[PDB]
Amino acid sequence: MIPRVFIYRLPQDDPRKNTAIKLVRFGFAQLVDSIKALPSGSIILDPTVKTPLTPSDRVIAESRGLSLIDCSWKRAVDVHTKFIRGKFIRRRLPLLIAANPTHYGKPYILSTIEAVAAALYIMGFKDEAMEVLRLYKWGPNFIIINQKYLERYAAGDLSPERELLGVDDVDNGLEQLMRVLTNG
Ligand SMILES: C[Se@@+](CC[C@H](N)C(=O)O)C[C@H]1O[C@@H](n2cnc3c(N)ncnc32)[C@H](O)[C@@H]1O
Repeated sequence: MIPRVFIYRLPQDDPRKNTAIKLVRFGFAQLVDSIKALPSGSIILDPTVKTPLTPSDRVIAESRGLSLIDCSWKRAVDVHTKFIRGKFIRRRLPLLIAANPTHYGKPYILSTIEAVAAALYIMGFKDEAMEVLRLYKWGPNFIIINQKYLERYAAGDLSPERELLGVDDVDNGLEQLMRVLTNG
């Protein structure tokens, strides 16, 4: 049974190409009208923090829910750093490769729907993750190209990250991947 997913969306991009709108349209998640309306004590996905999501976070997702902010990647750092404090259990995703047509093959920077599916998979909701990904023709391939990493991540093993990113200093590497989008 899929955990309850809640999304606050910054209405910036055109919604016909936004993956969060599609999640909501099919009932995998529900939109809320503000960040304050997101459930307190829930897991919130947050690419700006250094603490990776682990399988044991499942217990929180089941009981409080899973929250996300949908915005442009150009605004993502500013939004997450300035508007969510204390209210949530903030977790980045472990390092994964994007499968969407825009950023295919590139690390860490995922679409909202890929992030939701990754979170679900890691927390043991593999069937739900696939149901979500099947909303796009390229969706299931996200698990395929990340299969070896996801298997370790779902088993609580984060050792793939340094080899995949190719740096010991993962923190700096992640900060730079996002800096590229912030400044471009
Ligand atoms: C900035 Se949003 C851009 C949406 C895109 N135009 C689309 O239509 O799907 C992607 C959101 O997905 C989650 N997310 C993505 N990657 C990660 C990550 N690596 N760690 C943690 N969370 C991640 C964050 O909630 C993001 O805010």
